[PDB]
Amino acid sequence: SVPIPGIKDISKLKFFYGFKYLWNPTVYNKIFDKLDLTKTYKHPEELKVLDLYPGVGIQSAIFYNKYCPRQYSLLEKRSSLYKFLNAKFEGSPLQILKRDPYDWSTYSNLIDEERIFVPEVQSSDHINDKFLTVANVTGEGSEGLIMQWLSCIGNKNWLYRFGKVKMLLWMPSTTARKLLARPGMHSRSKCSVVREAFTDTKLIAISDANELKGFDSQCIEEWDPILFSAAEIWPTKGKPIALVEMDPIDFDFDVDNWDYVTRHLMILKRTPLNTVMDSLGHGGQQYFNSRITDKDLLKKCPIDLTNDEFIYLTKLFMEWPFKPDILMDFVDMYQTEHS
Amino acid sequence: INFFEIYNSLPTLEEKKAFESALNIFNQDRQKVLENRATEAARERWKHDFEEAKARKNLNVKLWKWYNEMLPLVKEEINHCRSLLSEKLSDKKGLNKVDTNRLGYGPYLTLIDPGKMCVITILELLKLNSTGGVIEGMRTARAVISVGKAIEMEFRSEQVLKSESQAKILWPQSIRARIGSVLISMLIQVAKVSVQGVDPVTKAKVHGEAPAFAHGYQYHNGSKLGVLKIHKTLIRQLNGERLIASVQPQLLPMLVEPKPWVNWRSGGYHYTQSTLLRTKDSPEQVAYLKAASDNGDIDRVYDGLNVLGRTPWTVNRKVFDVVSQVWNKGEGFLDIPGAQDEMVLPPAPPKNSDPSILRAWKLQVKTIANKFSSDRSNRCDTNYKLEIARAFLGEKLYFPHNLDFRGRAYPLSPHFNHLGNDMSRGLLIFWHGKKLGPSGLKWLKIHLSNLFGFDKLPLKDRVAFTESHLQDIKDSAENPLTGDRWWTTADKPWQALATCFELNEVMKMDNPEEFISHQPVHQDGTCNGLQHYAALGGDVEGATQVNLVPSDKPQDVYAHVARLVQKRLEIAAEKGDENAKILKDKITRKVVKQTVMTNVYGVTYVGATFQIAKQLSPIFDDRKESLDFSKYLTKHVFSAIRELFHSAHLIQDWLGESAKRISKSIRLDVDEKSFKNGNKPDFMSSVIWTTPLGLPIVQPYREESKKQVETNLQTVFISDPFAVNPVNARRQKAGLPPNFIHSLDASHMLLSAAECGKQGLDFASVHDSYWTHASDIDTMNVVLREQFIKLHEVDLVLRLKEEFDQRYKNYVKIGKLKRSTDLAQKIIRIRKDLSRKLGRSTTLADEIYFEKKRQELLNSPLIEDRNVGEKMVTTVSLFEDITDLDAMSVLLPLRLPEIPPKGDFDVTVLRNSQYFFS
DNA sequence: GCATTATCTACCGACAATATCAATACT
DNA sequence: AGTATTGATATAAGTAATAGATAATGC
Ligand SMILES: Nc1nc2c(ncn2[C@@H]2O[C@H](COP(=O)(O)OP(=O)(O)OP(=O)(O)O)[C@@H](O)[C@H]2O)c(=O)[nH]1
Ligand SMILES: Nc1nc2c(ncn2[C@@H]2O[C@H](COP(=O)(O)OP(=O)(O)OP(=O)(O)O)[C@@H](O)[C@H]2O)c(=O)[nH]1
Ligand SMILES: [Mg+2]
Repeated sequence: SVPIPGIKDISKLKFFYGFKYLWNPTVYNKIFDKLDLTKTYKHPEELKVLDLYPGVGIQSAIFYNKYCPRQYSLLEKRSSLYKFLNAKFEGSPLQILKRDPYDWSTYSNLIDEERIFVPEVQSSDHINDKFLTVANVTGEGSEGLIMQWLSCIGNKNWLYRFGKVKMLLWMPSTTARKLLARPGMHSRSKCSVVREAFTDTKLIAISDANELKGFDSQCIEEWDPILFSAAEIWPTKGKPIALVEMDPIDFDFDVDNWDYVTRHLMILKRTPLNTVMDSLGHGGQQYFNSRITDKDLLKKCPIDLTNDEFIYLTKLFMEWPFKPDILMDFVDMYQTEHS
Repeated sequence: INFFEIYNSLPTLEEKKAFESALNIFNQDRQKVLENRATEAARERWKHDFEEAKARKNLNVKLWKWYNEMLPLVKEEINHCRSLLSEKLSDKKGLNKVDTNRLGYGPYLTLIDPGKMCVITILELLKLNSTGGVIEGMRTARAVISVGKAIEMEFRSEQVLKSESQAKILWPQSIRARIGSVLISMLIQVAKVSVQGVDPVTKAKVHGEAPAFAHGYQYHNGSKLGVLKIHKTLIRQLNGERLIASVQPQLLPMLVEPKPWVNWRSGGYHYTQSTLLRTKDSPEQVAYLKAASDNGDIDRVYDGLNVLGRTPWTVNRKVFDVVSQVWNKGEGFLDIPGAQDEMVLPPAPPKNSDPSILRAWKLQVKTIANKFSSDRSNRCDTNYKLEIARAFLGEKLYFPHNLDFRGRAYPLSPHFNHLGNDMSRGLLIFWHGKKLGPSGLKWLKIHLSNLFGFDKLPLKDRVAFTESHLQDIKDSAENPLTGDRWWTTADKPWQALATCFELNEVMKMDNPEEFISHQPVHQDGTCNGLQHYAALGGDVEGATQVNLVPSDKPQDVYAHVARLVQKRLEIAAEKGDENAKILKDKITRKVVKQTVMTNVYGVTYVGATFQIAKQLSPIFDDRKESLDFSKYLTKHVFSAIRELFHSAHLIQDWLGESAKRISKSIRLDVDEKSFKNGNKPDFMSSVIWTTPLGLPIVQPYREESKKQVETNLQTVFISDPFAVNPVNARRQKAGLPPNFIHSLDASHMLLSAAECGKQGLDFASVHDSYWTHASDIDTMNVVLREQFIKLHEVDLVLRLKEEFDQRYKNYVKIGKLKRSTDLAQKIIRIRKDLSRKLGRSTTLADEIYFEKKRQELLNSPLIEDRNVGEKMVTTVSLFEDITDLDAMSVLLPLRLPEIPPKGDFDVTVLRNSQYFFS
């Protein structure tokens, strides 16, 4: 029904702003069959999907063709792609909004002030059935945005105050490798810990055969991503991309203290825990040595620690009588002029 | 004994001079003792306080505990190094410390006494507090570098003392760091402090011992930052009553006449040697300064520095009493923040709030923390000054000076000097006292009117102001505290207090002309930076607007801009605007001063916004995080002054274009052989010119060549001083317009200082502000006008253009031209010539190298040899036929633009203008 | 060829990223 | 066979932060 853009049409756009988009309908059909959205959204007729950085908009056309949700809103402001979106999707149920997803205000200015797109709030015990988020942040510049949203999952403030909102994210293969790194791997870092604590992310598709060697060998077995090649994505002058299905899970820990402890433990990610806890405060090594009976945990490096152990160390930190002020952990340099 | 009390009691100048000479001969020994055996005094004070506290100031007790406990570890560490050096060779050693590390810093530890090393490291760590931007600590690299440099300075003072008593050259920064790292790594484990904590669960208060310092990391915008942090207990100890002897400066003011400047590396302190220039980062500045000092081109710089240095000061007495009474009160005063224990933070917003709200709250918390720390720093610095002036009360002290790379003079004593804030300027007077005479009384009245913010009115108005407020002067001078405190309303209170003191003593007498007054009287240049542009381009309107031409009333540029912005806002606020109504009457010459000042220096929009935002807070027209008014105000300021300074902007743009062209030039010698890194070469030519006083000015802006060197704590990211790097083409174009004018101002100050010193006055200068006795103001003013006329009588823009032309003769730029343009076409024919003789296609490096030898051929003394070389036509030599160079890639000559036209302005006419300096 | 997008720094005055790791270089 | 530099990449996450210079790129 909806006129899907073709290769002969998306080839005329001059500027893509570093983003890469997939345009082969066969790969989208395979992906949407693998996702199996029908086993979680019982009634797509009552579904609202917010699509961020649509770009060419081929995914939106296919998604609307297969399911026909009641509201499908595209947020795009980049002029070169906005012209194409406006011209191609004229006289269509899809509504295009000329706002920039980067800004924090726009969401509020579009959901609360003027009620253009108001979703349906649900409880925090099941995946929301009236709200889906689809995002394409592929450029190397727009990597902090993923982390900001991933922390907003923990804060339950940006779009996750409605519940456990599911997101389908297109992101560079390096970001996927960093996020989906199991403990002990070379790519382990603080973003992996955040993904472990807040999300249950499953890799769906990846646009390179060799990039699978970086990922965990075992976990791929449980996923079996839809492998394709870099010939079905138009701006081939970039890096391999990947698709992930993110959905929040419940947790019970102090977010701020856990954040502080993980941030200050993952700096020295390869030094053993025998002497890395001395950096969490004045005389922290002795206190943490006194309160950890088992000498086995004091042997594992922070790159080998599972999020449960991080929560345990956070709990130890919170009961420390002499814990430092985590609020004043910043450098003021432009602000400070010393006489 | 307070010698200043004796000096004033003597009847005649003969006895005073005899006493002063004997006093200098006596004070030589005191200075010699002070410079060399100062740290032993701190050790003695620590030990004494510990013994007194043990028999029956808490900071002094702890310091001896650490130093006496750190000392055993240093004696063990040095012994291990000597064992490895005792054996000549050992091939197989553990990579940890003995293999290379203890061999690396082994010799450098053995030099000085271990107790001295402990004292230096403790003092250096305790001095570096809240520096580098760490909230309650310091940056690790700066700490270790400072410790190493202090160790080296102690070694060279001991060495010179031994050499002059019995009868590498400079440590690399890869060695200075390791010594500091070792010492600090010992001190971290040695130090202990007692802390009180509250249990979170059972709420039971407990005590404990925790290390005083700790080492951690922090992140700013995706980059780690190793930091050293101090326990809060030490911090709250460092804000107590007073700190008598624990941290004493190593570079405090002299007791005798300073060593006169006779060479670029000899002068100032007796046992300590200081370089003329402060900028020790670059070696090229050192090379050029050595070259200019060898011949002797900078005798006038020496004369000015010598005149500035040898002015004797003495600490004010009554003002010190008043400050001591205010400090003991323990409450916040005019500028002393007062002892605050716990700071205040607003309640945190609910975590469900929009992320923008949380970000704004975090910004507010950051702002509040900077104020509380900035206030604590101010209080601690005031306490330190009150310490320094305490031991120097009734003493003769001299301030030697040196220069930055442009020429501005700065005292060597960093903490207590006359360049400090208002309070520091208040605690200093002149030892030599002059009778007021017929003019000193009037000039002192004008000085008080100046300090009270009313220095924009004619002289008669200022004298009338002071004569009217004589009653308040006496009231505030009799009882400064528990009175009406009229001196607190002044713009500069801690100097108006001393002025009121002196005026009260004068008016309690019957003959003003017999009083001896030690109070310095300032004379600050009005719009000095624009005065130099007015005198440079010869603009008559600009000269009128900056009080150059003779006049009757003071004129200024900043008040004009303030009025323009005020009427702009008033028009805007009358048409329904909301922010303009608030700022309708809050615009004064102080708010819009630095933006108008630095417009002709190249200030950016964000820099201007932060300038005006910083200026708003003292009048609290808004709060600290209400910076959104500043954006509006800066937009209006730029719009208002878009079409004001046109003669100045021409010189600014000429200097900018010249710097941009120089920064992209290549000389023929440097491109001797292609580096093979790429077809494009590196640019290594900086901007260099000479002061009208002969001093050379080299801009030290080059790309960074930092690297990570391992230490015992971490791996510090430091630079290589000896490395030469391509110039920073961004900072060479941005620093010339300010650097040239500041060098001009410094040269004028040096000339005036030298002449005034020859004429016998007591002189002391602060950039554009020149101080002297109340009875010497007329002579000083005549000298100012005469020296400004001497400086600016010769054309300086044209002289700079000629100097650049004769300094960058054989320099080549790289550009582009059309492949079909006939001028560019002919080079392609030359590009075809090398295909046979050289055997390969002509390239950029080869084309440049061709002209290198031809310059030798041209300058061959033989006329026959000149004909051999001069006949050749190179690619560069094509452009010599024409001159219109403005309208592939081709080499081009380095041609600098034409100087802006000079107006018809006579510089001598200002010699009768009495508002040029006031 | 010009035109839209990308990168970078913030007027001057002496003061500042670090750990982990492949990868080859080289005793 | 062995260590030893040496260069490269990630780090946090609206850098205070926005406007103008300057490099870069595509058809
Ligand atoms: N580049 C630069 N130079 C400054 C700055 N502040 C002061 N100066 C220079 O230092 C001089 C000191 O002058 P001030 O007495 O502070 O001010 P002024 O411009 O003379 O104006 P008045 O307040 O009327 O005396 C100025 O004339 C400038 O040459 C600044 O922020 N940037
Ligand atoms: N080079 C330079 N000098 C500055 C700068 N800011 C302040 N100064 C100097 O610091 C000195 C102290 O400034 P103020 O606290 O305002 O005292 P002041 O000299 O009497 O100036 P006013 O109070 O405005 O009359 C000035 O004389 C300036 O020369 C700056 O940004 N650059
Ligand atoms: Mg001035």
